[PDB]
Amino acid sequence: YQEPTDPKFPQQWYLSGVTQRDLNVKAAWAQGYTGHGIVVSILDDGIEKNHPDLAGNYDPGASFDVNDQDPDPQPRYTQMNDNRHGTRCAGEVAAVANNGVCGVGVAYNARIGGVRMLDGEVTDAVEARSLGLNPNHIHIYSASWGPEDDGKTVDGPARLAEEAFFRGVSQGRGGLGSIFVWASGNGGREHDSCNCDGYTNSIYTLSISSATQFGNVPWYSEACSSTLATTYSSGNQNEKQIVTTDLRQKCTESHTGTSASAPLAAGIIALTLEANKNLTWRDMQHLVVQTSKPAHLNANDWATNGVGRKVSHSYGYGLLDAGAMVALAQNWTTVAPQRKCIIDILTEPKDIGKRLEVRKTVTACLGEPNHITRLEHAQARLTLSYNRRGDLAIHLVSPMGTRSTLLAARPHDYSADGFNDWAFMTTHSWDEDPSGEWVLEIENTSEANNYGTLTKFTLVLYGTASGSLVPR
Ligand SMILES: C/C(=N\NC(N)=[NH2+])c1cc(N)cc(/C(C)=N/NC(N)=[NH2+])c1
Ligand SMILES: *[C@@H]1O[C@H](CO)[C@@H](O)[C@H](O)[C@H]1NC(C)=O
Ligand SMILES: [Ca+2]
Ligand SMILES: [Ca+2]
Ligand SMILES: [Ca+2]
Ligand SMILES: [Cl-]
Ligand code: NA
Ligand code: NA
Ligand code: NA
Ligand code: NA
Repeated sequence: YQEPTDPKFPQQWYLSGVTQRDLNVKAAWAQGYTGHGIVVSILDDGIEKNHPDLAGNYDPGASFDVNDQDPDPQPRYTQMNDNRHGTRCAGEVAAVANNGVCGVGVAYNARIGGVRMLDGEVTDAVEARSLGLNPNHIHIYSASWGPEDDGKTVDGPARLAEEAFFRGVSQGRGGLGSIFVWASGNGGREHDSCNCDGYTNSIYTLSISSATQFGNVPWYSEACSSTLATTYSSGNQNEKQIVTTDLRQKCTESHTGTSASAPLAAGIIALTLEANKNLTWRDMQHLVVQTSKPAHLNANDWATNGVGRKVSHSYGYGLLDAGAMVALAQNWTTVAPQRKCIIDILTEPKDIGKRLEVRKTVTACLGEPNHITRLEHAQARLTLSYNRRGDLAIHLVSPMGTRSTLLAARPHDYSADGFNDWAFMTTHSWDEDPSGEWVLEIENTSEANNYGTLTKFTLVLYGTASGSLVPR
């Protein structure tokens, strides 16, 4: 194997780096994995299918125009070049290699399509028809859209889009499950907290945050417990950015934000799926948990969980490591079927006031077919009233002592509407035994005399009862 000769490949520091601050993609390429046979689709504003660095890998079967209801996802050209984003994301995954044009994709022999679905009124039906496009042909979907990143919205998929997620992971990809790769948000400046985004907060999406070139948390990042891992993206003006295909058959060195991180992850997942085409949607999340790397990512909240893995709310389990992903995939044993243990916690409503703590010792469905000794995702599904939602901070502590932030204070969230069975999700107790005492903390972070009531707390545990590794 010879590394790409493309003119901008040297500028793709997050791939071609020689200084341990990269995604370790060359190591996967050298193992023989480049994305051959894998199909990725970018759900965004369209794809310039005739781009000189995309045409060779373009797949009409991975593509559709939901906004105009036709097969052709070509972007709408405007003098502001508004509809360039999907083309930029597509090139991150699968720009052609060794062709004298721009740089390369992470999975530069994968097939790449795009769904034109953001350039219009984005309804529940539009989202559902995009997520559910050709699910026995497309393996991996990449998306970075969702509710406004204003730091005051709580919203997620409505009914059709949620049904698309459950159909995708259940029957998609021959029953192995569609892999939905998602950006965790861009609301950092607004102090947004990304479990309030039901798309990234879903267990069915493999959620990705960003790190800057120097290993820091970028200005736009949102912290939350639902994030799984990290890829490099943009930062300050001394830090390099993402280099990829641009609208009008050009090449950009200034692709930015968490929306540039999700496509890089989708490309790494494509290499991993080439290494083992039988991986399920849950297998893929397990591989990410086991192989991602905290080293040299700076955050003040790195904490060791119950099985010895370091986790951060900014970074999840750390930076994706493509070489490690493809190596571990090859002989991976399929995880056992997913169990779900439902524990209704409260016997009476609880006044929140200044601070509320709810402690409950659980057996995690001991003696039942849904007995879980090996956690994957956990949710605290909360229904509560409060007079100013953004003054609340919410934490959940597992029996092993792992403190997951379910909600950080959001200064712009003045809503009086509370949470209506909102399923705050954490990945930070993955592989822990969930038997024992769980603790829910709700606190008023302001000096104001705020008031409200917690009326429902359902602890929902997902996972299995076999196959644990020795703790890290
Ligand atoms: C709000 C949002 N993401 N929010 C989130 N991820 N929580 C987002 C992200 C990106 N990349 C595009 C659009 C567009 C062009 N939306 N265009 C439309 N709705 N017509 C919205
Ligand atoms: C895929 O995994 C399932 C479950 O372990 C197994 O039954 C099946 O034989 C595997 N298929 C291939 C082609 O490896
Ligand atoms: Ca069209
Ligand atoms: Ca190229
Ligand atoms: Ca957000
Ligand atoms: Cl479920
Ligand atoms: Na909506
Ligand atoms: Na919605
Ligand atoms: Na997710
Ligand atoms: Na710990």
